[PDB]
Amino acid sequence: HGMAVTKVTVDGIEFPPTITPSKSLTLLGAGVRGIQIEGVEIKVTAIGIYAEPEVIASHLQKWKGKSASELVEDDGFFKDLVQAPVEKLARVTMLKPLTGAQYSGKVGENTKDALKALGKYSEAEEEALEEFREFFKTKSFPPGSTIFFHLSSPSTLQISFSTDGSLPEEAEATIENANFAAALLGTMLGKNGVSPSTKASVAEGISALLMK
Ligand SMILES: [Cl-]
Ligand SMILES: [Cl-]
Repeated sequence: HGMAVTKVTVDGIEFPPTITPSKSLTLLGAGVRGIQIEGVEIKVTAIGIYAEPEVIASHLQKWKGKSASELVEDDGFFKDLVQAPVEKLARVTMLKPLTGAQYSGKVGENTKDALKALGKYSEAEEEALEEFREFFKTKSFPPGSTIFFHLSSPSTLQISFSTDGSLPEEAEATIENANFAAALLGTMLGKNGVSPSTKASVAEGISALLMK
């Protein structure tokens, strides 16, 4: 379409290249998260990572001139991405049906595991995890349903969702703990083995952005 950007498809799920919830965020990358059941791995969600493009580029200048392949193997790169003081959005679409307990059980344990490794799992983060699971407890997510994790600032995680990929008008639940938010976004980026495919895709998008 010339210089216009169009939808990006991940495993049948269409991701818009930008999302404006009041400024516009660009798709940095998108991949899938699998889960293991007994000896079997299955793909359960598609994850798209969005951020303000000029702003995030200006915070990652030190990474300029590195290819996606190089960036993928610098864990310090993804850490800088998480901690950059920029608005971010993780958009999560179900590939398979999940109850809210099934969804938040594993994502919550990924987040807890990340915090513990950092020495940042204290009473505050434990309460944030409890609030997180509380929110998801009675929800259900058929294929195509979408969860939006919006970090308006690094301090707060706004959660909302829709039965299709459409944008909600407002947050449904908000978790006000910076460490928990960061670690959850970290798992959405795919850090610590959660999603190598999302990590690789975000490294490609950012490598492209830094070159622009
Ligand atoms: Cl599968
Ligand atoms: Cl997910």
